[PDB]
Amino acid sequence: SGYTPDEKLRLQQLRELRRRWLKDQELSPREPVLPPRSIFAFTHVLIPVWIIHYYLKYHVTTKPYTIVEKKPRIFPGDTILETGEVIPPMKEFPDQ
Amino acid sequence: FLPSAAYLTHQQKVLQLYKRALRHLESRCVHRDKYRYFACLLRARFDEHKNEKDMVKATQLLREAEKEFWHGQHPQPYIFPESPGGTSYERYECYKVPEWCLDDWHPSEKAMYPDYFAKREQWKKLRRESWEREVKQLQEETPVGGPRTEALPPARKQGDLPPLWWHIVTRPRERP
Amino acid sequence: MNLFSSLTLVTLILLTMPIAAINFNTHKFTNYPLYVKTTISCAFITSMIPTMMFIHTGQEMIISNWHWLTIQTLKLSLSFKMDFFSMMFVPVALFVTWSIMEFSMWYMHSDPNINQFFKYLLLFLITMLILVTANNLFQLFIGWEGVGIMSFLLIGWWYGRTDANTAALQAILYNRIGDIGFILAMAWFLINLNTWDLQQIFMLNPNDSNLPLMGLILAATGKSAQFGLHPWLPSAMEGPTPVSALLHSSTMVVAGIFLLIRFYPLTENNKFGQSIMLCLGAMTTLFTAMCALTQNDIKKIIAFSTSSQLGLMMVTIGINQPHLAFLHICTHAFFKAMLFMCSGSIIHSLNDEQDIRKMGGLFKAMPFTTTALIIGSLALTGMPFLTGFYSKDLIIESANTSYTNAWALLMTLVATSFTAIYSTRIIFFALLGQPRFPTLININENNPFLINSIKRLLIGSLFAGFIISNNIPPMTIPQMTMPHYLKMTALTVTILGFILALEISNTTHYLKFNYPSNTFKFSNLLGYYPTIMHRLTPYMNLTMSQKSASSLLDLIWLETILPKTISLAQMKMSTTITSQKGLIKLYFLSFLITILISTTLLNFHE
Amino acid sequence: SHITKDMLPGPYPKTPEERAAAAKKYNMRVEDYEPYPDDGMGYGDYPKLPDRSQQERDPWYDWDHPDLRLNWGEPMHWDLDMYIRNRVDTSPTPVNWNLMCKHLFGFVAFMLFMFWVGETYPTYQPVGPKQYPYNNLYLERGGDPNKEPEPVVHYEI
Amino acid sequence: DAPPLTLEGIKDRVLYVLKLYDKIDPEKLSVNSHFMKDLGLDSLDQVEIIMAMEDEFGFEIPDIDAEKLMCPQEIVDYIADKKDVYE
Amino acid sequence: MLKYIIPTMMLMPLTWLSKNSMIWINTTLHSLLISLTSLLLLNQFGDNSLNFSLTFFSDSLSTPLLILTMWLLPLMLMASQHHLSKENLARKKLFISMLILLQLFLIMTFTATELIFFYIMFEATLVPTLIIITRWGNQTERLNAGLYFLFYTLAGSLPLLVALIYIQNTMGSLNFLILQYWVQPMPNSWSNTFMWLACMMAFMVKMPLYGLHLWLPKAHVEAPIAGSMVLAAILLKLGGYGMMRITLLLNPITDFMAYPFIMLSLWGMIMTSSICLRQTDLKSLIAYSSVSHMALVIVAILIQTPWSYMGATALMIAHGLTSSMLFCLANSNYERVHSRTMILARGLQTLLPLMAAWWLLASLTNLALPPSINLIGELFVVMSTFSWSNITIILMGLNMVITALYSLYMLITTQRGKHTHHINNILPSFTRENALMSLHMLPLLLLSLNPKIILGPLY
Amino acid sequence: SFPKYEPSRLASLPTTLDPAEYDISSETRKAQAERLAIRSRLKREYQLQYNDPSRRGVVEDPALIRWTCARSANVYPNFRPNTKTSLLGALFGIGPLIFWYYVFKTDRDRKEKLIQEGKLDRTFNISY
Repeated sequence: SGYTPDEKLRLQQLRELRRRWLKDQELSPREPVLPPRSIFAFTHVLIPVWIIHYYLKYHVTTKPYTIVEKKPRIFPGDTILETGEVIPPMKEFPDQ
Repeated sequence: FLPSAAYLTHQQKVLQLYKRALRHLESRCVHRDKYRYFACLLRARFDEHKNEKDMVKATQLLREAEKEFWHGQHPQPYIFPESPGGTSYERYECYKVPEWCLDDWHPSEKAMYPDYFAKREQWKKLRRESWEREVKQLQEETPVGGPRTEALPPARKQGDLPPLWWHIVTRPRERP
Repeated sequence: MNLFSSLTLVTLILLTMPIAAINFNTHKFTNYPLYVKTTISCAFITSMIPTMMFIHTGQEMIISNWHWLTIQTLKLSLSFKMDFFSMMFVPVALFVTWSIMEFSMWYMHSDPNINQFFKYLLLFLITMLILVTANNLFQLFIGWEGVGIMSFLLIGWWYGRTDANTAALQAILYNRIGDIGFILAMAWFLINLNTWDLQQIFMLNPNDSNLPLMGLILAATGKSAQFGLHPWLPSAMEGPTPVSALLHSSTMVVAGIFLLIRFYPLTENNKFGQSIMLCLGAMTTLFTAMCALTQNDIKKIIAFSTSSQLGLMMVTIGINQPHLAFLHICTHAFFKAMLFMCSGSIIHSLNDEQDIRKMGGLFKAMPFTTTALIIGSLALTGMPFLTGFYSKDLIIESANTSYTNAWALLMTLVATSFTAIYSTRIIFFALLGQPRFPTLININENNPFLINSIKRLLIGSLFAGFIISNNIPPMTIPQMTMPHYLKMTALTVTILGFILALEISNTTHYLKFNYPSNTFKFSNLLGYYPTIMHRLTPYMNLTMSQKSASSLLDLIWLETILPKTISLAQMKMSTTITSQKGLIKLYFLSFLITILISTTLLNFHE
Repeated sequence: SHITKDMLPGPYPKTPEERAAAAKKYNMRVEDYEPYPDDGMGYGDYPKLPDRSQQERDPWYDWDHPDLRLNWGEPMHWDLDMYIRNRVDTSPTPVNWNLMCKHLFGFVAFMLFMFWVGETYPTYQPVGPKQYPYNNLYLERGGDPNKEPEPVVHYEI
Repeated sequence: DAPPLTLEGIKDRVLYVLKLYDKIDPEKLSVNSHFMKDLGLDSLDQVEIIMAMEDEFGFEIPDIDAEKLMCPQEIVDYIADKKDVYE
Repeated sequence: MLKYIIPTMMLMPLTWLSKNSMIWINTTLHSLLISLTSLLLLNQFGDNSLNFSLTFFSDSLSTPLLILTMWLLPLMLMASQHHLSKENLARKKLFISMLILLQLFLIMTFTATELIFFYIMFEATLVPTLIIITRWGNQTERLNAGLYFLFYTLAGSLPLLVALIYIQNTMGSLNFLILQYWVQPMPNSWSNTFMWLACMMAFMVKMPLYGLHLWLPKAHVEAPIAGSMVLAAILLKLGGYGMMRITLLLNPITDFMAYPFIMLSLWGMIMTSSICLRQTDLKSLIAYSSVSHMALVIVAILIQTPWSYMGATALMIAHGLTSSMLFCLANSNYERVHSRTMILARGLQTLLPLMAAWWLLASLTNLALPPSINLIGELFVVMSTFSWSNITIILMGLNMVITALYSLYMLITTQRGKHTHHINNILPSFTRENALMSLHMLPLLLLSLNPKIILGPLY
Repeated sequence: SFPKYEPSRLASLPTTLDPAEYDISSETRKAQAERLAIRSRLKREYQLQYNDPSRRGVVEDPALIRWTCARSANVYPNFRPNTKTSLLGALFGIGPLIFWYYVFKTDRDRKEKLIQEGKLDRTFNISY
C-alpha cells in the first residue's frame, strides 16, 4: 500500500518534535556540574601483618588446642636439630 | 493482529513467508555466496507461479509452501542482537529511567543544573499550554462513535502540535 | 611457623578492606577499580610465598579459633586448614581472578554502576576462598550457599532482560538441589560420627557408606553441571562475559567435584561409590560432547567444553586418582579463563553481537587475539607435551590401566574425539573462513589492559602446567608401564578428529543443501532435555498448585469443613427456634408436653 | 471506583442475559466469551482464552506492557501467573513433543542399559595383585597391634 | 563504541548501498525517488532491498512497516527513530 | 521483673498528657529507654532459671523472646503512621495506648509462673489486636478477618482452661518447678489422650497447623502494619513458647499419640510452600511463608530432642525478625502504590535505589543465607528430624527448594526488570523507612556474630 | 513431507498452519474487525487517561482488579459440593497424607524392632 497522508504528516510533525527534543537533550553550560566547595603497600603489608602476628602469638598461647602442624618428615639420612643425633642411614640397596 | 486493519492480506502472507525463508536460509547456510545462489533459487521458485488468476490455487500453494518451509526451518535462526528474543531484549535497560522522574530532586542538585531544568520548565509549559482545549477538541471531533482504528489524525487544522505526543516524544535514547 | 600462618591470614584479610572501605566511603573515589586491582595483585603476591614454603618443606597445618555454640558433644569454631589442595589452589584462583579484574576494567568501561559490580565480584571471590580453605563442614556449607547466591546476583546483574533472571532462577534451583544433597551428607556425618570434620571422619573410616556418598553425588551434580542437572549452563552464559569467565573458569564450577577430592579417604573404599562416580561422569562427558556440536553462541560452546572437562574430572575421581584431578582443575582454570577473556575481547570488538554467524573470518584482524584463541583451542586435547598434555593424558592413561566399567573408556575416547572436532570447527568458523561481519568496523585494541591480561594468561598457559606438574609430592603410584597402541591412541584419536572436522569443513566448502537427519536436531536442541523438562516440570507443580492446593483443597474444602457446617447449623437452629409466631395456645401446649415428658416418659421423681 | 456489578458471582445461565452482560463487562466479543463451564469448581464465570498467549503476541505490535503482555483491557486469563515469560515457554516447538520424548527416553534407556552391561562385565589388563609385604600391611590398619598374627608371604617369581 | 552518526552521512550510506545494487541506475536516482512508481521494481525486490538495509545496519524492521517505506527519505526517518542520530 | 513492668504502666499516661505534635517523640524515646532497660535483663546462668520473685521467673527461653518483643515495639510504634498520621488526636492517642497495653500483656504472658496466669494473659494478648486490625484493617473484609480470628483462637484455646484447672486440682499447684520436680508419667488411657489433645490442639490453633491455617491470611492482608507485625511475630512465637512450656508433662503418651500431628505439619509445610509460589496479593505470600516455617517449628517441638529445641528457638526468633521486616517492606510498597497486588508495580530497581538492597537482604535471610540465624534454626531442626526418622529429609529439603523458589520469585517479580511507565507518582525513599530497615537488620547480623544468647534452655 | 504438526497443551499451534484462517467468511471478518474496534476503544480510553499532565496517581485498571476479585474472593462463592469435587478433594488431601503416614509407620516399626534387638551401630551415636 504505502503511507497515508495522515501517516506522512503526523510522522513529520513528530520528526520535528523529537529532533528538537534530542537537540535540547545535550547538556552544555560548557561546565556540567559545579562543586559546593607506596603508602598503600606500606599499610597493606605492615598493618594487618602486625595485627595478625600479634593475634597469632599471644591469644594462640592462651588457647591451648589451637593452630597445630602436621609433622615435618624426617629421613634415615638426616639428623635431629634439637638435641643432636642422627637417625642411622638407610640399609643396603641391591638389585638396582 | 495489527493497529491499522483487521487482517493483513494474502500478499502480505506470501511476503512474510519470503522474508522468513530468506532469514532462515541465512541462518542455515554459511559462506554467504552459496547462500546467494540458493536465495536466487528461492526467488526463482517463487517466480514459478506468480501469474495465477485463481485464488484458491494461490492460498492452497501458500499453505503447501508453509508446510515445506516448516519442514525446512532451522532451530536457532539468526535473529539480530537488537530485536527481542535475540541477545539484546533491551540489553541496556539499566539506565532507561523515564522523565516523569528527574523532577523529584532536591533544589541543590537543581541548582547544579540550572539551564537544562529551565528548558525543561519551558517544555513543561509547552505541554500544559494547549493540552486541554485543542486535544480534547480534536479527539472528540474526528471519529464516529465507533473508533474502529488505532491511529490518530495530526493537527492539520491551524496551529499547535499533533495530539497525544508526550510519551512518544519523551522516551529513552535506546543507548543510555 | 609464625610466618606461614601470618601470611595466610593476611591473604585472607587483604580480601576484607575494599568492602568495608566502600561501605564507609561516603566520597565517590573514582579510582576504586584501580584499588581493587592492586589489592588483588598484592593478595596474590603475598599468597605465592607460603605455597613456596609448603613445597619447600611441608608442615601441613590447621588453624581454628573463636568458637561459638559449643553446645553438645561437638564444637565448631572458625576453622580452616592449609594442606596440599587448600594451599595449591588459592594462588591460581587469585591470579586468574586478577586477570579477570583487568579484563573487567576494559570490557565494562562504559557502564557507571561499576563499583557495585566489583564489590559483588570481590565478595564472591572471598566466599569461594572460604569454601576452598575450610575443614569444618558447616563453613563448607557457608561457602557453598554464598557462592550460589553471589552467582545469582552476578547472573542477574542486568536487571531487565528476562533471560537473565529466568536463567538465574534456574541456577539457584539447581543450587538448592545441591543443598539437599549436602545436608543429607551433613546429617549422616553428625549422627554417626559426632561431628562434621575432615579430621575425625578420616580418623574413623566407617563401614556403612551408601547414604553420605549418595549425598556427595547429589551435591556434586547440583554444583558441577552434571547430567540430569546440567541445563543451567547456557542459562549461565546468558549473563555478562567476565561474570561467565569467573563463574565457569575456576570458581563455582569446581565446587561440586572439589568436595569429592576433599573426601578421598572416604572414597578410598566403596567400589560401588567409585562406579557411580565414573559412570555418571562418563554420561555427562558423552552428553556434553554430543550436545556441544551444532551450536551458534561462543559462550555456549566454551561452557559445554568446560562441562565436558568436569565430566573427565568425575571419571578421574572414579579411578582412585584425586591429585591428577586437582592438577586438572588448576590447568583447566588457567586455560579456559584465558579463552573466555579472549572471546569476550572479540565480542566487544564486534559491537556485542556474539554469534558465530556474522563473525566468519577474523584472522589478520589483529592476530593477537587469533593467536590467543588458537593457543587455547590447540592446547585443548594436549599438544605434546604442554600443560594440556599432562592432566588429560595422565587421566586417560590411569583410566586405561584401571578397573573400568567397560563403556566409560569408550565414552572418554569418543568425547575426546568430539572435543577435538568442535575445537577445530570453532577455529574455522570464527577466524579461518570467508570474513562475514557488518560494515563500519570498530576493531580496536590500543589497550594496555587487554594486552596485559591476555599476555599474562598466555604466559600462564605456557609455563604454569609444567611448574605445577614438577614440584608436587607424588601421593599415588604412577603406572608408567603402558602397552603399544594404548598410550598412542589419545593423540591418534585427536589427530583423526582434526582430519574429521577438516573434511567436515571441506564439505562445508561445497554446496548441496542436504536435509537434517534428526541427529542434527537431537544435537542442536540440547538433547531435548531442557525444552522437555522446562515445559513439563513447571506445568505440573503449578497446574496442581492452582487447582488442588490454592483453589480446591485448602480454601474451598477447608472452609466447607470447619466454618460452613458450624455456621449453617447455627443459622438453621436459630431460624427454627427463635422464629416463632406470637401466639399463646402453642406455648401452653408446649408446657403441657414438657410436664408429661418430664413425669412419665423420662422420670425425674423416681 | 468499582461497580458492584463489576464483580462476577453466579455462572453462565441464562444464554441471553448473562452472555450479554459478560460481553458488556469483560470487554469482549459475544461469541468469544465462553465459560469453562461450572462443573462445581468455582471459577465464577471467568472467560476462556487461547491459553498460550505469551510466547505468542509477537513483540513488534508494541502494546502497552512489554514484559507483561497486557493491553489494559484484556480479560487476563485465569492462569496468568503461570504464563508470563520467566515461567513457561508456550512456543511452538520446532519438531514435536511426543516424538521428542520417545527419542529422549530411548536414549536414556540405551545409555543406562550399556551402563548395566558394563556393570556386569568389568575390564582388566593382564595384571596380578599388588604385593603388600607386611601381612597385607598389618600393624597400620584399624587395630590389632598384638592380637592376630596372620602369617602370609609372597614368593620371588 | 558508537561512532558519530549524522543524518546526511547515513543517508549517503543508504543511497550508496542502493547504488551498489545492480538493476537500478545511479543516473535517475535521488532521495525523492520511489520504489514502485518511477523505478517500477516489484514488492519482492523491495523486500530484498529492506533485507539489504537490515543486514547492513544490523536490526530488523517490523512488518507493520514493511509495506510502506517506498523511498529513501522515510528509510532515513525510521533509522533516525531507531538510533536517535544526533549529538 | 516488676521493675521491667511498671514503667510500661507509667508509659501509658505519657501519651495522654503529651500535647499535639509531641506524642510521637516521647513515646519513641521512652520505649527505646525500655529497650535498654530490658537489654539489662540478661543475667541467667548455669543450673537454674532466674526467679523474679514469687509471681515471676524466666527460663533462658522466655528471655530472648521478651527482649525481642520490647525491641520490636519502638520499630512498630514508628512504623504505624502515614495511614493514621492525618487522623484525630484522641483516636491517635487511643491507638498508641492500645499498642502499649498490648505490649504489657505480651510481657505478662512471656513472664508467667503459673499456667493459669499464662492463660489469662494469653487471651489478654488476644483481645487488643482484634480491635486494632478490625478498626484500621483498610479493606472490605476486615470484619470477616477479625471474626474468624477471635472465633478460631477462642474455640481452640478453650479446653486448655479445663485441662489446666484439672492439673491444678489433681496434682498440687502450678509452679513450673512444681509442675516439674513432681510430675508422674501419666500412662496411656483415653482420658490422657483427650487431655493431651486439648492442650496441644489449643496451641495447634495458635501456631497455626495446616488444618487451621486459613485463620491467618485474611488477618494479615486485611490488617494494618502494627497488628500484622505483632500478630505474626509475637503471637505465633508466643504460641510456640507456650507449647515449649506445657510439653514437659505427658511424656509416655506423646510418642504413641504424636504421629499424626507431625504428619499434618509436614504435608502442610510442603503444600503451603507450594501455595505461596503462585499467588497475587504480595502481603499474603509472607503469611503463608510464616505458616510454612511454623509447621517446621511444630515438627521440631513435637519431636523432643535438645537439638530440636535449640533449632526451634533459633527458628522462632530469626523468623520473627525476618517476617516483621518483610511485612514492613510490603507496607512501604503499598504506601507507594495503592494496589496490594504483585504483577502491577514492577520495576523499582531504577527508582528507590537502596530499597532494593533491603529487599535483597530480607529475601536472603528468608532464603536462609547460611551465617544467619534462620539457617541455624532450620539446620538443627533438619538434624534432629533425621535422627528421628531416616526418610523425612526429602520433605525438609523439598521445603528448602520451594522456599528458596518462592522467596526469590518474590524478589525478582516485584522489583526486577521494567517499570510499567503508567505509575508516575512514587517519590523516592524517606529516611523513616530506611531507619526502620536499619532497626531491622542490625540486630539479626549482630546475633549472627554472637548466637550463644538465643539458643534455648538445653544449651 | 512433514508430519503436519500434532498439537498439545504445551506445543503451541503456530500462525502458519492454523488452517482455519483460510476459510474466510464474512463472519470471521466481522469478528476480527469488531475485535480491532474493541482494542481501539480500549487503547483510546487508556491514552486519554494516560497522557494528562494533571493526573498524579496510577491508571487504576478495572480489569486487573476484576481479575484479582475473581481469583481471591470469588472462589468460595460460587460453589456446589458435587461428586467430582469431593472425590478429587479426598484423592488429593487425605491420600498422600495416609501414604506418608504408612511409610513413617513402616520406618518406625523397623527402627523400634531393630534397636529393641540392640543390633544398631550405636558404639557412638550421641547427637540424637
